[PDB]
Amino acid sequence: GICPRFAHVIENLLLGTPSSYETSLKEFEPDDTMKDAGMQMKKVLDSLPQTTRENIMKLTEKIVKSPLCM
Amino acid sequence: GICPRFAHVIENLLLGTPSSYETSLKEFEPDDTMKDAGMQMKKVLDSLPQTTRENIMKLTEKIVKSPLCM
Repeated sequence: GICPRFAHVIENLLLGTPSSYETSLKEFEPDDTMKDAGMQMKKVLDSLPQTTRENIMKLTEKIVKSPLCM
Repeated sequence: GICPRFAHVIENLLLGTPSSYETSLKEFEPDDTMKDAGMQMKKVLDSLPQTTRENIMKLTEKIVKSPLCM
């Protein structure tokens, strides 16, 4: 379906704090550039309403649990 | 590593047009709400510089190809 650590990453991206996202990322030993790019992503996603991020999470689960991703 | 269709989705999200992202999504038969949420995501990611999106893509590949996602 989906790499468990990756899912954690996405969960923290959409619904968690920059803090927890940050910890999540460090597992993968990103370089400073990739880490910076990822925080730029977080900052902008955080502009979206809560409801919107919940629906993106729900959307993400529907993709990863599709017959198409089996 | 990663569901091939999902990866396509992400690729189109970060580096493609709203158009191609849109086609990509439809595979998964998203409802109108999930589709709307996903387009709201696209619109905001599109605010980020090209370079930034390239690095997020590179970051994404590093995650999916980690020993941790084996």
